[PDB]
Amino acid sequence: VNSFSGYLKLTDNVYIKNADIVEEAKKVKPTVVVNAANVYLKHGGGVAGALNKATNNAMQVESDDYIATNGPLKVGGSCVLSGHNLAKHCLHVVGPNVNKGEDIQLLKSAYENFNQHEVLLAPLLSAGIFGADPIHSLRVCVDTVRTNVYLAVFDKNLYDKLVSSFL
Ligand SMILES: Cc1oc(CNc2ncnc3[nH]c4ccccc4c23)cc1C(=O)O
Repeated sequence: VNSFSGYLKLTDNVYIKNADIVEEAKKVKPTVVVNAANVYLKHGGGVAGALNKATNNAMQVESDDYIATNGPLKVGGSCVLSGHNLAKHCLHVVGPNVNKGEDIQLLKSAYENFNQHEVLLAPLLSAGIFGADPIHSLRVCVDTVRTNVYLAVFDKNLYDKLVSSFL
């Protein structure tokens, strides 16, 4: 039993809710919240900008030190950093950004990072400002992630479409 509430069960291991991931993290304080990161960990907008704003920019400060030491992530890759006031840990995962021309096949590799964590609160990778089709992202999630994932979808309209079209 875990503390996630109000989710619709899609499969054995994937759950979904219309929610603001920032508010959801603040309430649940999950072990892992996933950030929709870019390779530079520049958390300017979308999910990343909202998560970082909720940490009062501490996420960005920590991220800048990470990049200065380690260099950029790979598209499809990830790193574990602090969850600050939102979670124990933040798993920064880089999905392909269609608005940069990145290969959508890398979306499966991005979701594979979730399998290193037993339970996660996460957004749909490559959705929103990353330009992928969220219905496709949900399908890849279900077909790739084997650990327990609680998906927060900010937009109510999109949430209803994702549920209604789910196979
Ligand atoms: C996970 C997510 O993606 C988005 C923005 N992209 C889209 N939004 C609604 N319909 C959409 N059709 C599409 C067809 C092709 C590409 C993108 C969209 C798309 C907002 C959210 C959210 O979490 O609220």
